[PDB]
Amino acid sequence: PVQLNLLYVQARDDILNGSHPVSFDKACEFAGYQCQIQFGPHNEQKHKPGFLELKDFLPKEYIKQKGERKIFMAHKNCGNMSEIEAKVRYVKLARSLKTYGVSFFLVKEKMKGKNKLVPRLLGITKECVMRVDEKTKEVIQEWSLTNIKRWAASPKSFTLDFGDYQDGYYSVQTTEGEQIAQLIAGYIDIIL
Amino acid sequence: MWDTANNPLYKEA
Repeated sequence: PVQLNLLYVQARDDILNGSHPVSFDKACEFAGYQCQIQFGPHNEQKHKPGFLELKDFLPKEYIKQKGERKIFMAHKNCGNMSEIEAKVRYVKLARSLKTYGVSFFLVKEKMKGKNKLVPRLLGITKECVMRVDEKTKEVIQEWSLTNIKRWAASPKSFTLDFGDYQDGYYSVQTTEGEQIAQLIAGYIDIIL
Repeated sequence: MWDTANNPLYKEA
């Protein structure tokens, strides 16, 4: 019990505070299990819109949306599923998503033909660097940490040079340039 | 402003 719960709490919080970017629909799937866990099977009597504080069931970037109807619907989808069997599922849904176990940063990429930068999620692990869609969350690109030649940072930018001719560099708008530079560095020197 | 990985793919090894 105690071990299963450490992981559940870990996965949960990393989602509620937005450390693990997930797409709406899933946040509500999670919330669904979160209700099964904290309340027990659904009760179409008590469990109706307004019966929940959505600030402690979802990523700040969805509390607004008001998908309280989505959560109870997913809640309902758990029948009489145990508090434990739900914790499990939630932890398997948390791992099945690529964004799982990555350390993102919000970056602003300049896309050709449009002066208007398009917010993006930058992901980094001890093995790769991925490009993740701000809203949808679906990765768009992926690079091996071992193909990183050098990086650079400034109080308002970050750039990664793989040494890939055609593509060139990957520069972005960021205030976290010195932290994203620190991470990678730590990782790289662990991986020869 | 560069910080290289001194990665064997590039650095002369």
